[PDB]
Amino acid sequence: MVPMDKTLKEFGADVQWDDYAQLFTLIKDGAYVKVKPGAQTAIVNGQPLALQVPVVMKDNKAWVSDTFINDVFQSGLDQTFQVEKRPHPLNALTADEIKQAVEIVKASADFKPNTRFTEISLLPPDKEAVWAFALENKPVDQPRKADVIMLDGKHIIEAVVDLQNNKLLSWQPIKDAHGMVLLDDFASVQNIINNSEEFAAAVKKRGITDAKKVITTPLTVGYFDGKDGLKQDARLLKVISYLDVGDGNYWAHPIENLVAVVDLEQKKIVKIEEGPVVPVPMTARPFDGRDRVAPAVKPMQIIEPEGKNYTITGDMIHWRNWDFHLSMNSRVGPMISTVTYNDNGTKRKVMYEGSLGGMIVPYGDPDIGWYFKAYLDSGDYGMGTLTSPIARGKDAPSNAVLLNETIADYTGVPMEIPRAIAVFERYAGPEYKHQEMGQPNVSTERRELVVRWISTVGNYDYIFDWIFHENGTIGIDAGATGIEAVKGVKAKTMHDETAKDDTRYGTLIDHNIVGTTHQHIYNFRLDLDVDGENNSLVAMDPVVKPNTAGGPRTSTMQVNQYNIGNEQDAAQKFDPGTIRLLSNPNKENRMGNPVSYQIIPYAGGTHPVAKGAQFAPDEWIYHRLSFMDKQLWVTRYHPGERFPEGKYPNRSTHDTGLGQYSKDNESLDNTDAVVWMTTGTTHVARAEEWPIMPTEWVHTLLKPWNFFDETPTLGALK
Amino acid sequence: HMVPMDKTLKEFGADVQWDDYAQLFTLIKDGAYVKVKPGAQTAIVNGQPLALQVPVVMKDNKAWVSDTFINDVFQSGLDQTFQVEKRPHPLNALTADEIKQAVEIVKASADFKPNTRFTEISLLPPDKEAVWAFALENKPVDQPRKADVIMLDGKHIIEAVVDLQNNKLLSWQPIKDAHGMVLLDDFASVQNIINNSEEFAAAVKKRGITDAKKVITTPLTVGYFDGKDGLKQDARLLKVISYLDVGDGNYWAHPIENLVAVVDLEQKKIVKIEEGPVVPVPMTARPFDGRDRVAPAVKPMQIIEPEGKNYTITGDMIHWRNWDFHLSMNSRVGPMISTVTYNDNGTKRKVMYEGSLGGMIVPYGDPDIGWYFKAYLDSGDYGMGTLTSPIARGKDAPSNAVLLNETIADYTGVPMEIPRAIAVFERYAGPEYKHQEMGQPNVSTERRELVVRWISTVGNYDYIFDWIFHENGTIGIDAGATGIEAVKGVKAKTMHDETAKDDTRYGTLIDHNIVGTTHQHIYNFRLDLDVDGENNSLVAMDPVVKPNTAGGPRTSTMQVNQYNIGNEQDAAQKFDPGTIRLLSNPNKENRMGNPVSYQIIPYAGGTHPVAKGAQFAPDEWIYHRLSFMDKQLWVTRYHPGERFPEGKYPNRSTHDTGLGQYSKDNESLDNTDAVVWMTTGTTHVARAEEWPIMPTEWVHTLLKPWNFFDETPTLGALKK
Ligand SMILES: O=CCc1ccccc1
Ligand SMILES: O=CCc1ccccc1
Ligand SMILES: [NH3+]CCc1ccccc1
Ligand SMILES: [Ca+2]
Ligand SMILES: [Ca+2]
Ligand SMILES: [Ca+2]
Ligand SMILES: [Ca+2]
Ligand SMILES: [Cu+2]
Ligand SMILES: [Cu+2]
Repeated sequence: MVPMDKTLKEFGADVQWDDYAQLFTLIKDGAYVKVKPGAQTAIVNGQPLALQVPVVMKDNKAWVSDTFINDVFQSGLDQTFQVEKRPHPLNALTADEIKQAVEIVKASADFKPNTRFTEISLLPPDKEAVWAFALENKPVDQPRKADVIMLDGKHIIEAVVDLQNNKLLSWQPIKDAHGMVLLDDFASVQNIINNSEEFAAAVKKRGITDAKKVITTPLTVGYFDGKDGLKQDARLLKVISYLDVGDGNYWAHPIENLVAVVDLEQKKIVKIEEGPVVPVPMTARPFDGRDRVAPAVKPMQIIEPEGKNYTITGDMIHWRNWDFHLSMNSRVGPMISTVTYNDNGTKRKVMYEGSLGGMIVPYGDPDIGWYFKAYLDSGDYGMGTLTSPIARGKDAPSNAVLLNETIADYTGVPMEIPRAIAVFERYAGPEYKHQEMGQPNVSTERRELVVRWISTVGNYDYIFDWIFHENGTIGIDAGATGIEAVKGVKAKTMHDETAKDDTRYGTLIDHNIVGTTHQHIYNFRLDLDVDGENNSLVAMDPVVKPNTAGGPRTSTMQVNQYNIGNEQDAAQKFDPGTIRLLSNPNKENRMGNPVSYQIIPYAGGTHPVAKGAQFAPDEWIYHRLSFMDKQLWVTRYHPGERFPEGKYPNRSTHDTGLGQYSKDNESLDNTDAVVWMTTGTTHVARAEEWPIMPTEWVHTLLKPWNFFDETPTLGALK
Repeated sequence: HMVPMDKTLKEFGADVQWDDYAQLFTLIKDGAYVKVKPGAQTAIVNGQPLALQVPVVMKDNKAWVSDTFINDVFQSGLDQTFQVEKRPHPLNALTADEIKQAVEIVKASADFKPNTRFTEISLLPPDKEAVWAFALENKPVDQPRKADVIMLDGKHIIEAVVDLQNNKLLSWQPIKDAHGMVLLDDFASVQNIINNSEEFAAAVKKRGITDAKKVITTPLTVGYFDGKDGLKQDARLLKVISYLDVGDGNYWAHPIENLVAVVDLEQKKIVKIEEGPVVPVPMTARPFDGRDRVAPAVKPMQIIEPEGKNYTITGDMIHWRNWDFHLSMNSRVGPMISTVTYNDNGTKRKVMYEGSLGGMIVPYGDPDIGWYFKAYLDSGDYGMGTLTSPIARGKDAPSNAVLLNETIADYTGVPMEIPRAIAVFERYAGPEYKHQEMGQPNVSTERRELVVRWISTVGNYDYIFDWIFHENGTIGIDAGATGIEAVKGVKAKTMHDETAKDDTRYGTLIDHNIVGTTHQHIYNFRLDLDVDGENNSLVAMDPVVKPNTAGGPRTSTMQVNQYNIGNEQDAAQKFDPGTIRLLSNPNKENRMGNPVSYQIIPYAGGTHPVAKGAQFAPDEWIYHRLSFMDKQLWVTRYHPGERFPEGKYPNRSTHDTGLGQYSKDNESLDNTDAVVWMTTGTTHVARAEEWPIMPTEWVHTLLKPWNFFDETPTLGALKK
């Protein structure tokens, strides 16, 4: 025997004891168990299970078999997870493949000693073959291959390896490309600053008595055509510092106007920029509750005693009429693939691949410590790598299923991220309703399947939800929380002398602290295949036109419809008052309308909206990142175009992302299109967001438009 | 004696769950979460033991309970959700008795008439200051309980005021040129007049209908057209749009297009019949109740609170965490949220004195005879409070909701109790905040929102309104729309038919011979916010990109243009979601010296395309009569008599007697009592996914505290 509570909690299961019913309720992900002390059977998701050894009470402490967890949880009565006998072609590289790929490039004579790995991912099989596997069970007759991007010092080398045949296919150095920031670069920066006599001197000057309490942050320096005095060939990082005061929150203690420039290869500071000295805000501002007592709250549980409505086979998720594949990438995180909607027996294509494209958090302060601050969290730091394990019951509801995902770290060693993604179903008000006067009411509840992922890069914590509605709609929400990057200022209140100058580029949220204004810009890459590969982009602008039919009305509500045939015209601002459809000119619904999906880049948000990039068109960040200034983009499908900010955005000199992908202005008529949605916010801070910011959300939507012939949720006809 | 447990508990409205393994019943009803085992001496109510007079008895697999079981258990007191109000709140809606008292008082007047109906019998609002003194200082309102009694004498409106405290009439004032709203009996009146109309039966017959008894009519207001509609302004009229009953339970899918009868109510006769081209009635059965559908298997999902709720309902007042507010029901606009305060570490701070739906409009864009006049002001012309749709437990609201009953007066002055009129429920809404510092213990707290939901159905539309109190001080207000669309009968079956192009010029072909005529949904909310006091000022904050003048590589910087909006005229405006608009209190600042304020966001998102304004040329009468349709933000000086965006008597109104009127004198909005009005709409272009029934579509608005607090509002009580 072994202690229950002790064993079960080590297993991660939740244990509830009801003294009135003499019943134990055990819960973990998809398993919902009920067992009574002394009973010869138990219940798993509503199904009876015979027990070898009943649960026994010993001194008011329950005890169970050392084989209990296995017999009960691995019984088979929990059908949430099913075995995958035939591995899906888009499955992420396994630990063995990650290690095989690293062995292949290490065997090459060109592999240098301290080489690191910026990314080790699956090389995308051809789209057609993948769809054939998902729709026809047809085997992908092409060897699994992996892209292996290496960083040798500061040099990028792209290699391709054949995993099935275990051989190196190509090794290509990438000229003038800088590598993203890697984990070890964080320590270097701190250690380099620590051993800097000059930096220590510069710090002493600014009031810091003990330099060993100085916390550094590794920041990309961008590109300024030399105006920032930085060598374009040197792998650099700028260091903004803070003072650790023991409140567990060094972000509340900026050392303003002090910027160090570090050369990662020479391993030393190559420039110290000093501005006006500003006393360091010292007041303790912890955010972890160490100085708080939470109010008592009555318990709330969301339960599915019979198990979940979804099934997870390997990485394939099935739920209602939806079927899709969920995989992980170290750079962009979750990838939703081969998405189909089972329309009354027939699976129709919706989206081949969808995922975060890229994002950026640029600032609007010109001072020495802020002008270069423009963060590309996924591109320059790797959001998948920095995935934050979900806090069960808090980051996601209590009826959620938490998945572990595996990627490779910067040294090429497999890394398993526990609770990397959350999958959960939720009530979302009534699906539809009609209370005809004096008649029996008609209502059905709405259910949404949410896939949630949280990544934390430095001070921002980002939340992404991929929401599947029963009626065919797909939502993509992005939430932002965490700690704001603040500027140290002399003003304590708005009544102080410097208050006006101190708050020119941001709100005074605390004494001597200003939350510098900035933007949050998310871009989503959506390779939609509306009921097929070949589609077209159609615009429908609701307009007011003069009445020509006669009668009292002087005007009417009509629609201005027209096709958008090329990439340049597809790159546009989005009017939430207009309609934009990706149609399939080859298929129609029962009424003769082209089956389509309505694209809505902006469906709402809790922070002010970013209409475009808050930068003059002559700013370098603006020139480098075109995707910031347009909410909608549509390009021709290409396997190597997956990032809005380009493949190598670190200190880039020009737009290699969506600016490059659409440069050509190719035809978008009846062909394989890829939609990119850009949605952002302009963040002007307030006191309510300090020391920690309450989650703010933005919403996007993809709605079926005449894709079906009627309300998709009425159900199948008898 | 005893009675069957299931049958009885269902009748009672409780969810009954039987667990065969545990030999345990789980009973849920509002704030009561009960557990009882057959043959047990006690039951459990919200985690507390209750001794039963008669234990549950199991007989031949059937449970039986005492005829007192329901009262003993559900009214035991172990469910503390509801508490008795010891001192009646001054804003409490009129009781059944008061309603009856007010009616007896006006019937005591020598002028009262037999056919006299009541459009609205509602509490006459005490002075704002006294009510606030009661809510904050607990000072008694020594002003007499009065009630407004708006009557309809034939077609004439009469406003009377009765003194309930002294049982006496205070005033009786006729209102000239004012038309009364549509009343319940007008519906029956119209259907009856059409049935007795020899001509209409003839008009219908020639349009392919054989049995005129299967014709369903609908009462629509005619609006105002300076006479172009050839309708006498003085008469009380209504236009009739007809449908054929095919037996599928959905007559809306069987329009009799191009046939409109004008009915004169007091005259009880059809005074005009407009006829257009004959169009075959779409006949195909299109039921929406599932009679012809297969019921897909779905596993159970329950949201439970086994120890009771975190909120308390004393009388009509709701207490939840830091929030305190009063909730009442009005027959015209529905739910009214009053005296809303937020407890800031012991001190109750004012937020909103009174908030509610202002009014709404759903105007169409088709010029033809059966549509050109169609523009519904559901609350104003129909009374949404009166047409409240009882909440369907577990479907219209989550299983962990508490359902409230509300009482109003019907058109004959008789007390009316609406069951499950409003739903109150707490809900998980993701993490309140979160920060995972690398290599450190994670920090997260869950977010909880208290939702107050009301649903009203007027004809074919079903509208849902949620008042969302976030624990961090934010207040959300969402509007959801669902129901059945008003379609136009056309000849085309597909877009390939010859008439398709012309048939779809004003709407999408969503079904064979059926077009979903384009239209808008324009909601307006009257929010009398008193940000930490009555005297406030409206402030604008426009984020802007300005040239860099501080040196360095940057050519531009992100700054803010801040200015005050000193008058009502300048406050009436379009809303750019890229800017910031605040209702500040120039007399109070937070710890950093900033004016305590609330950010007003009329547009925070939606699932349908957003209505940028009224889809009408500036020379249309509806546009003229109803100016609130074109601006998303309005701010006026507080006035107890100004409560509707469309005006107090919108039925056939000739000019704007609402927000156009309330702001016509362009008064000062500097450091005075302000009233915020948010207008938010959608332009609805139909699609097949919305027929035969439309999936709920939503629009979101938001009110966020801006420097109202000194730090993250949910950090918790300071330990030192
Ligand atoms: O998120 C922005 C860049 C960054 C990375 C790591 C620590 C602090 C800041
Ligand atoms: O809801 C708007 C006007 C109406 C009322 C009753 C039936 C149909 C339409
Ligand atoms: N060749 C696939 C990678 C691999 C390596 C070792 C064991 C299993 C799988
Ligand atoms: Ca595509
Ligand atoms: Ca291209
Ligand atoms: Ca005024
Ligand atoms: Ca006010
Ligand atoms: Cu921000
Ligand atoms: Cu509509």
